This record gives sequence, structure tokens and C-alpha cells, in this order.
Amino acid sequence: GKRQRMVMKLESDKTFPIMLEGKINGYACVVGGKLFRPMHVEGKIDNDVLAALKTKKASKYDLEYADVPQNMRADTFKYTHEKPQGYYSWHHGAVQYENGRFTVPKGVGAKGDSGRPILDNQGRVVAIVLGGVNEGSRTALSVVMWNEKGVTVKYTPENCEQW
Amino acid sequence: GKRQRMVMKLESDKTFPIMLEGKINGYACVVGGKLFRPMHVEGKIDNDVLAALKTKKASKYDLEYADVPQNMRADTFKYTHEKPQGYYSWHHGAVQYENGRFTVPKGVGAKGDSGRPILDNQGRVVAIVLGGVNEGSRTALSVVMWNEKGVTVKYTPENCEQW
Amino acid sequence: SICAAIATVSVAASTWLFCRSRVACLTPYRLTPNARIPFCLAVLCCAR
Amino acid sequence: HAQTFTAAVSKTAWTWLTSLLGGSAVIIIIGLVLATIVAMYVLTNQKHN
Repeated sequence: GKRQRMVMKLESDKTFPIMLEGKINGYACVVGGKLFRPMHVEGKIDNDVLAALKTKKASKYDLEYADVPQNMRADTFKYTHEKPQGYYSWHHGAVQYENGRFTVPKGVGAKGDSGRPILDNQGRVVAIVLGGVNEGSRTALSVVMWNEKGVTVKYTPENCEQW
Repeated sequence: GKRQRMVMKLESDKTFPIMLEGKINGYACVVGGKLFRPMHVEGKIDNDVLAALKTKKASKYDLEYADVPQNMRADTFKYTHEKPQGYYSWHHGAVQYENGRFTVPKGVGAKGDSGRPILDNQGRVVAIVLGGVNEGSRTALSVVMWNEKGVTVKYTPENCEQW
Repeated sequence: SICAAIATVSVAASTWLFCRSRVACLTPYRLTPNARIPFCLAVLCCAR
Repeated sequence: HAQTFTAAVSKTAWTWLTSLLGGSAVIIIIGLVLATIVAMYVLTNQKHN
């Protein structure tokens, strides 16, 4: 429960829910100085400054990137590409990273918890959750991430449902 | 002793015996999301989910092999290319690995001993037993295995018996 | 008739040896639990 | 004499029909080759994980 306190205290400032008729459908993430928002999530950004923007579309990677004003570029997530195997710290507890795939134990994951970042033990974002499929006792995840070259990579398992 | 009990705990979940008319002829392994079955063993897999799946055949490596359904993919074994010399585990006690040869002290290994996955000191499958020959006071085995490149390698000593 | 017979036997035997060689190349990569076919052999032997 | 079809086509006009119709095929095949190389390079970039 100690890692989930860290995730909630880092999401209290830098994560914004995308509300449609009050209902949560997704989360905009401000990482590295650029706003991120998925395509299929419908609604508006909770923050008033971020809602009045012109988000350039990128339909392949299921993202709608934007740019952050200069007074807000220090209040962003830090991020990295470095990802050894083991455990990472999601919003609902922990998430296993094995063979280049983020897996969460089952039950959790429904319509609405998309766009949530995955943190490491230092406090840096390594992935952004878009969707996932339930492989029985454990749910694989479809995320975007980065690499050592500096290239945004999206991983997508089979038959993933958009969250 | 102690080593065999965690192997029984693993084999109770994922290693499935075949059903000849009154007895057990062989054992289907579910590793990495790909069901494995030896050829000379004939019968029916105990699960009605694993029975209906049509298998592709590889006569050089003596194994039928089909793809496992999506729910079962998380509840599979794991496989390892790297094996150092020493001692590995097996359902009938221990198995020695020396000069690339899985050998077993004699008195054990007979008919109905096929498809049993040789585990390691962590719980990952390094080989699959298909039979062996009595090399004097200690029997060697005829297993398939994997290497660093991703190439299924079968080793077989002289005049082995299809168990 | 003998030209047609030699042509049919040659095309059938060459197609049989080609299928044997394609199976003998693609078999050690389809048996692995991940089935990660390398890209050049997937371009050549028409794999997934 | 007999008027063959394409009898008076005047090699200048053969050049104008070869350039403005065959050259557009050259444009579309180098566009298709460029698109194929771009798709393979994007897949090579995403081989990194």
C-alpha cells in the first residue's frame, strides 16, 4: 500500500480526469512537457487551461499530443526509457513487466481507467495505459512507451479492448 | 525430500496426463502458450478445452503442438535457454546435467513416462522427456530443449526407448 | 507422352523437395513457445 | 493508300505522350517504393521495444 500512496500523491497534481456528463472516461497525463490524451476517450479535460488547447491528432498510436505552456513545464512527470524486468507501480497497486509486456492481476481494468501512467521505483513514467485484454488469471496491457533510441513505441496484445 | 513437492504443486495445475483406456501413457505440457504432446503417446488430454484443439505435427522432433487459448496463456510454464551444469529437478527425484546430457540414476523411467517437463532451480522448464536408454548403472534421457537463438534442439542417445 | 511424363514428374518432385525444405527451415522456429520468426526467413519462406 | 490507325503521329507528339504519361508512372512507382521503405523503417524502429 506504500507504493499506491506514492502513485496517488504524484497523480494528485499531474493527472486530470476526462469527464463526460460527470462520468470518468479517461485521464490526461502531463509527462515531459507535453500533454497526452487518448483518442477514444470522450469528454473534456478537468483543468481549464488544458481544455482550451488545440491537440494535434495522431490516430495510429491512439494519442492526442499537445504542448505545455512554459509556466507549467516544471510541473510535469519525469520519464525514462530504462526498464529492467520486475515490478512497477500502477494506480491500483503493482504491475508485472516480463518479456516486454505489462501485466496486472485480474479483476481490475474497466471502462474509464485509461490514460493512467505507470511509474517506477524512482518516480518516472515508463508507460501510458490505453487498454488491455484478460488472459484468464492475469490481464495483459496495451500501452505506449519509449526506448533508448528516442522513439515512441506502442505495444498491443491480441484482441485488446479500449478502456 | 523437498524438491519434488513444489514440482508436484506445479504439475497439479499445468501438466496434464493423457487418458489411455485404463492407464496413463503420457503427459501434455502447456508452456509459453503452446500445448505440447508426444507422438508415440496416444490417448486423450484430460481437459475438454485441450482435447478439441487440433495439433500440428513435427516428426523430426517427435511432438504434436497446437496453440493454447487466450485465457490459458498466463497460466503456462516458462522456458529457459541458458542451462549451466549441475542438478535440475524432475517428477521422479533429481536429474544430472553434464556435457549436455540429462542423465538419471537408474531404476526409474519406464512406460508412461513421456512429456514430463524437467524444471530448474527457479521453476522454469528447460527440457521435455521423451525417453531414454540404460547407460550402465545410470540412465540417460532423450529430450527436446531450446537454445539461445530460439531453435528447438533434440538430443537422443544410441538406441533409446520411446517411453 | 514421354516429354509430358518427365515434365510432370520433375515439377512434382521439385515441389515435393521445396515443401520438404520449407518445413525443415520453418520447423525449429514454430516449435518454440514464443514462435518469434526472424524477419529474413519470414520474407523468404513466406511465414507469418 | 490506306490510312493506318496511328499513321501521322509525328515523333514530337510521341515524345509528349511518352513523357506526360510514362513519366507519371515513374512518379507513382517511386512514391510506392518510398512508401514501402518508410513502412519497413518504421517496423525496424519498432523492433527495438
